[PDB]
Amino acid sequence: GSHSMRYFHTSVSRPGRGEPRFITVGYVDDTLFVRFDSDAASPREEPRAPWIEQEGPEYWDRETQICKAKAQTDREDLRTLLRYYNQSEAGSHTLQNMYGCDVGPDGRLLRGYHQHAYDGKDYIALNEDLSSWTAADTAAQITQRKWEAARVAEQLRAYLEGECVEWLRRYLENGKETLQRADPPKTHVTHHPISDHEATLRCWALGFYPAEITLTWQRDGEDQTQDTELVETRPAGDRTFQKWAAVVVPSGEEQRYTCHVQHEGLPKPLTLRWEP
Amino acid sequence: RRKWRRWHL
Amino acid sequence: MIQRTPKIQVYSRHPAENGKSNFLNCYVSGFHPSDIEVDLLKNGERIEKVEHSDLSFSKDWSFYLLYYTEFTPTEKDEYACRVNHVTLSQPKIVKWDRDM
Repeated sequence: GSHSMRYFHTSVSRPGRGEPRFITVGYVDDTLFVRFDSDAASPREEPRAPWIEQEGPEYWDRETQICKAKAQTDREDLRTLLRYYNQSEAGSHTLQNMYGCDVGPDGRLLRGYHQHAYDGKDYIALNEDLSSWTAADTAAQITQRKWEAARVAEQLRAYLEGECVEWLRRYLENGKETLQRADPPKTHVTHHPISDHEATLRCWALGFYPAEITLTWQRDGEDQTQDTELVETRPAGDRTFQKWAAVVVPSGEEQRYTCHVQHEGLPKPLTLRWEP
Repeated sequence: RRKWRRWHL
Repeated sequence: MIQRTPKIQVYSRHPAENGKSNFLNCYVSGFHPSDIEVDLLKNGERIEKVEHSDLSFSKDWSFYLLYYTEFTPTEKDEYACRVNHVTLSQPKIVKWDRDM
């Protein structure tokens, strides 16, 4: 179907404890494939998936070069942001940046992304047009003016429409055995008596990939949205993910409840009941 | 593959 | 400056079967700032050499990390995850429940 590549970047200042820590990771869909940490003994872009390991020394050198330069730029940017917000040099601050691309089944750009946050809040973002900017406040407007002057959007558009898509397609082919394999969830319902009057029904989805999934409980065919406890999808640590949905049901009424499972790894959405 | 950043905030 | 308190889940990689080797996971998410301390505990004591993922973040910019270690669940042994973050007045302990 559709696929994504994302690069995430976080710099965190720590005055009195050296330079801001820089950590960046790259993903294709929900698969981590590269990482760089400025606190590593010998900081370099490192492989994190089998299919990227085949890339040659030139690849790893260029990626490492880019990471080191980004860490430097982030540190200058953090200093700039202190000025823009009239802030002290004493405090710790956070600068985040994500960029990347989505491709469709035809393999052409579906959407491009490039956005920044300072201290957990949206700062500036490249719009979906890949030509204009949304600035969150008067500080970010200064950045917008600079980036409009330097035609930054045009440079990002060229990358997002070109190399981003082209290299994403390369990775999808090289990692096809895993990146293009959907693992359906293993599913079951468990029963956990709470009292004489009520029991929890917990619907499980285990060992699935990619992370996207829908788990819903119905009572008499009515969606139990307000009454369902849904945990955040969580990593198992083996590439796969886990999730559960739970409802509290009156004892004896368990058969009025059905769990519904949707995942791209399944031909048809599943319907599950508790089986005593 | 990454984009080389050539701009500042 | 925003502050978001971590969501915490403690769970095993595989269904828990007493005496069989497994992985104990603590997934911390939805938090800001990124400075966080996470211990995995066996019967109250800190497990050594616990590994963790590289810092990443969600669409809303909040951070997530996975901390993990090999363990062998038994009937008696208690496992837990202990988390400290600037949003917490004291460290939060979440006990491992094989049913969650």
